[PDB]
Amino acid sequence: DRPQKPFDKFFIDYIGPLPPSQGYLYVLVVVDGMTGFTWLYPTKAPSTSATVKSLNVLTSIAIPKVIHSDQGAAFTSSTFAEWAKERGIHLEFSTPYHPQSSGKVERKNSDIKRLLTKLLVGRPTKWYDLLPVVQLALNNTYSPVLKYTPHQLLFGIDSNTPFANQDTLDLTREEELSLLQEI
Amino acid sequence: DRPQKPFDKFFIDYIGPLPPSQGYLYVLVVVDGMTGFTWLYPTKAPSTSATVKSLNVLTSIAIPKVIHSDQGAAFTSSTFAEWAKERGIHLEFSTPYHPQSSGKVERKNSDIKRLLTKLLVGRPTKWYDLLPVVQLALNNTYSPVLKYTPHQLLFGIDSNTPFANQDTLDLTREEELSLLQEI
Amino acid sequence: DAELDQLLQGHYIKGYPKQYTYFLEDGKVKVSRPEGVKIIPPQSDRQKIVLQAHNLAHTGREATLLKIANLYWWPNMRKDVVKQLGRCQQCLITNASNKASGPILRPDRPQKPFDKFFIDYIGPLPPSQGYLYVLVVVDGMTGFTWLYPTKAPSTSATVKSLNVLTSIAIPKVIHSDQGAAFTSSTFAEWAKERGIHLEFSTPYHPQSSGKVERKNSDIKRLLTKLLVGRPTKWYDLLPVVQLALNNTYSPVLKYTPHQLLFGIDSNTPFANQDTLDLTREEELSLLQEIRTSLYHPSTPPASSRSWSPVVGQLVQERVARPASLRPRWHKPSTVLKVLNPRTVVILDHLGNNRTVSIDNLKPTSHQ
Amino acid sequence: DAELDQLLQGHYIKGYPKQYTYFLEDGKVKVSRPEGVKIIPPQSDRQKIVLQAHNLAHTGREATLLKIANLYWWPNMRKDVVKQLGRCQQCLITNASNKASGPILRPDRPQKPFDKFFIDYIGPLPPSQGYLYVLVVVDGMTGFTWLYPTKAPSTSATVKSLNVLTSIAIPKVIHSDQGAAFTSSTFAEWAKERGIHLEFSTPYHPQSSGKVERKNSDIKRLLTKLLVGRPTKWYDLLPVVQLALNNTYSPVLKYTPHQLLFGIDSNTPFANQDTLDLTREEELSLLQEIRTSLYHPSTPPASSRSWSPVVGQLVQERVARPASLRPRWHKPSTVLKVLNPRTVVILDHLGNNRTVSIDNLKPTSHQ
DNA sequence: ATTGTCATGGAATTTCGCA
DNA sequence: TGCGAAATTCCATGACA
DNA sequence: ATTGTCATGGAATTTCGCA
DNA sequence: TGCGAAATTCCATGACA
Ligand SMILES: Nc1c(C(=O)NCc2ccc(F)cc2F)c(=O)n(O)c2ncc(CCCCCO)cc12
Ligand SMILES: Nc1c(C(=O)NCc2ccc(F)cc2F)c(=O)n(O)c2ncc(CCCCCO)cc12
Ligand SMILES: [Mg+2]
Ligand SMILES: [Mg+2]
Ligand SMILES: [Mg+2]
Ligand SMILES: [Mg+2]
Ligand SMILES: [Zn+2]
Ligand SMILES: [Zn+2]
Repeated sequence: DRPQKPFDKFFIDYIGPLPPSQGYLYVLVVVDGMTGFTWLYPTKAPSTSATVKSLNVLTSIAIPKVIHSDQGAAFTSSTFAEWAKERGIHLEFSTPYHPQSSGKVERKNSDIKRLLTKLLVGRPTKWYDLLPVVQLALNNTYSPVLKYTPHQLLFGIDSNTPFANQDTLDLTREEELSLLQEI
Repeated sequence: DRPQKPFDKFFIDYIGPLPPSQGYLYVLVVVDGMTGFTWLYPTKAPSTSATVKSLNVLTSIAIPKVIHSDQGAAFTSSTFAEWAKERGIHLEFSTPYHPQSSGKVERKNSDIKRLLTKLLVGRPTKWYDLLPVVQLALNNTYSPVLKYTPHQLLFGIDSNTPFANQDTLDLTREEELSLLQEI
Repeated sequence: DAELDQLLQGHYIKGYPKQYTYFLEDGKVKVSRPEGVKIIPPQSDRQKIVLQAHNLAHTGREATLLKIANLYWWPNMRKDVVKQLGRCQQCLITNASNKASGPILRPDRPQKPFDKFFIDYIGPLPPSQGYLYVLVVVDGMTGFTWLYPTKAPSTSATVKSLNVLTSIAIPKVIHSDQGAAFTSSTFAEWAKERGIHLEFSTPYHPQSSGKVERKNSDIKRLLTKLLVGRPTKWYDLLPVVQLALNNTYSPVLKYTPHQLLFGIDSNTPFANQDTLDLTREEELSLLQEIRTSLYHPSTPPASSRSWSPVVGQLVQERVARPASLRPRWHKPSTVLKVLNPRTVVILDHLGNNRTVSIDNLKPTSHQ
Repeated sequence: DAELDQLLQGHYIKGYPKQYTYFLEDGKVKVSRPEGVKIIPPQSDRQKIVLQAHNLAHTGREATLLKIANLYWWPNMRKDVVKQLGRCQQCLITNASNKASGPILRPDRPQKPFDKFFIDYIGPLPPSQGYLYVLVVVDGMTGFTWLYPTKAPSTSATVKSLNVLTSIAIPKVIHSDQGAAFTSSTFAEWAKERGIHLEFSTPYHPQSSGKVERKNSDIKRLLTKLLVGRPTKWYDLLPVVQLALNNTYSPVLKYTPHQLLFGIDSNTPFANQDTLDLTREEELSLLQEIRTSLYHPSTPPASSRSWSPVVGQLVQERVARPASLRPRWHKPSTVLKVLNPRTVVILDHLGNNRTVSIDNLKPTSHQ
């Protein structure tokens, strides 16, 4: 078979609802399957409309051959199918209640959930401004399997913001106290 | 002696008062002594002020070495003397009650008086608009003594408006009837 | 199908070289070329392919072909590419030219004073005594210049000024640009009553009025110097500037405009006295010798990639005041007559006949 | 008197040639020269004479001398003329230069993507969804371009757009012109917090931002073509234009900005498939080979009459937005340091240090 | 303390297909 | 080892307020 | 049916003053 | 029939909205 390349397959999924941050409630996660590179777009709802608006931004930079998702309503709609057909994007769905992507992507989506949770606590309504630095951290994180970061695999260079101080990603015991107070 | 040249001597004099034509009552006559070329400037009064305004126009084209005039008040004033001194113009006056210029200039001033009179009658308040065509006629008039017109002696070329139809300059008997009616 | 059917079995078709093996795969005719495997589309698809590739970013010849060559190959691809570029209306009216105009003409200097006047307006200027503009009148032969301050660049103010000027002499021709004051019927009426032929520049080309335009530069340059460290009260300076420039030497001619018009200096500072012992008739004889022998430049060398107009050629006129995000060029038009190497008549985009400068034309690309 | 007294009796004085007879007439020392009889003024009068002749129309060297030579003669007249021209403040600040700048530099292309960004604003444009301007961000190495519509060319709108962009990567340097949005302290604060060095062009010299300026031309050219025969609704087209230009081939490079940034085409029409059998690591190895070997132009030949700056030279900076009838040049200033053949530091007319482009300087005439 | 750029289409040059 | 045609490269031109 | 122009100051060339 | 300096001519540069 042909070797795996960037833009061969984007994996998309929604995270939310979250505490409101400048009127936004959800986060559309897009992960490149080969490089692990991640894009994050905040939306007001997990709808076909908000998905198309966010992906119209991303697809003005690069168009994937395949978009993979679960059977969420926003992705199985015929509006989203017409949108993907106009751009030559093949849609690909996992079986209901059996979400399968890939080991590299599974662990990346795991990192995003825990990294959001760790920075949510203490400032739960201010995550909209932090999404840029979250992406930089995720995309300049050393891969155990491959030798390189997502940034290196996508652009073929070192980055001007390396994250050598690999944060623990676990919740400190004081963050459990303030997290157990709210929700 | 050195041969006579243009701009060696301007002869100036006032003609008026005349019937009002767009608020103007007098005419400042300027004649070049060598060529017979004539400039006509309408003024509201025979004052030093109106003389200086008219001659400021003419002296932005060419400055004479000498200005010759009678002992009129406008020309003998110290304001006009200061004006001529600033431009390097020597002032020259005829004896009172004995106006002497030159044969060429005397006959030219005669032509201007009679040519104005002939076109005044019938349209006495519309001479302001006719001063351009009056100058063209005077400056393209054949000289008996010299072979050439004032235009030819000044510019060294033929003119685009020659006046071959030399008008009689005398008053027809019907113009005497309408002239004897008014003034 | 038909052309490509004989190719698969092994017959020779003109344009398709023989030394490459043409096979079939995925229901498509392909070929193994040094760059890689390429699809050979049927003849009926190629126009659509060239169009799809061009319309991505409306790219030119090489940039469009580099797209097509990633997937496809067929004989003489650039011919089909160039055919589409010549039919794409948007590219023709939006793209810039890459051919320069032919070298400028240097029209013969008018033979006599008052043969040709050049007139133009300077302004608007800072208000001075309620005046905003200046009417500049330049004699073509001598360079002698008359200045008149006006409150608007109007036909009424032009007629009032030229009536004062034509007290001295009537000119044969008055040359102007196509500004509103000179193109009105009132101004043509004023000129016909006096036997003056009105001559107009080709539109949007002030080179053609270059004699008075260049004098406008000197007028403003002197006014600027005289007003340094002062409020810009220029109304009282116009007579000074007029007299100063008319008595200023042209280093290449060795004469002042006053000397070329009169043949003798008036009572100005540093007046020349070389002809003091000659009579006026001897002076005017030397003046006719001086006028005919004045230096005159010639056409410069053409730049290495210039174009010159041919009758029947497709050309496009430049849009005059193009709006934002709108094309800079009109639709193609045809050259009816070549008046000179730099001036032509064209059959306008509306249907009219229009006389234009070559600087406001580009030759339509791809014939 | 003293110098001219010995001349009349017949002694030799240096500068006054011997073969001409110097006589006295009207109380003035004269001389019979081939042009005619000329007055020799005493040394103490000559500066005043040169000044009177120059001030008539503030004329240059030859035009001023031709006035003086009508009446006067003395040894080395043009030296006294040139001395006055160098002291006339009005001529120095009003006259144009007649020496061209030295040939342009072609700075080395940035080695890596995100080493240097070039940013600039296009606008104002016709209103589209309440938006009037476009923020254009161009990567120096690749030419990859990001477009952002804004309602004003403000610092606030710049920060909002660049926060979205720097989600992808942080650049080392951001180059901009000295527009208000990029020179504010708010923008410097935003850049220092992210480790971004701000680099600014010399003032009033958009050549220095030429990479993004040239991209502005392509953006507007494509928008123009897409809007032919339609209302200018450009807001919805920015994503299309961005994608189209980033995937457009540069005929001289043989690559698209997308290919130089990623080393592989995404799912766009006519995507290149040459590296299909290579691994990504083999692909990125070929990408580093392609980036280093890109074509790079060199400095063109200097024009035959150019000037290059020397430390300590008197130069004058161009006035930025000169008012009507006001000089085009500042007063003379001194070159402190030569940063490169096209960029210098000068001791400003106010007293400050100022970094300027050579195109906005002229060398002061007559030393 | 900073610096011109590059798409475009005829023309010029090189390469190809065949012998 | 050489020809005619095609393909490629060259590069002046102009426009980014 | 119309068309570039010319002041400017360093550089290049010619002429001058003397032998 | 020749030299150094002065005088003259040459001409690229830029600006007339
Ligand atoms: N634009 C005009 C210029 C001008 O741009 N001058 C600068 C200039 C640029 C280049 C060059 F070589 C010389 C040169 F002087 C101008 O001088 N005049 O007088 C105008 N008079 C009127 C109209 C409005 C259009 C009228 C109909 C035109 O067909 C414009 C202009
Ligand atoms: N005038 C500006 C131009 C411009 O003229 N572009 C045309 C152009 C001309 C020539 C060339 F080679 C390229 C090129 F693009 C521009 O592009 N930008 O972005 C500006 N941005 C801001 C300000 C206002 C002054 C800010 C402080 C400047 O120091 C002006 C400009
Ligand atoms: Mg005009
Ligand atoms: Mg003009
Ligand atoms: Mg700008
Ligand atoms: Mg710009
Ligand atoms: Zn097109
Ligand atoms: Zn001066």
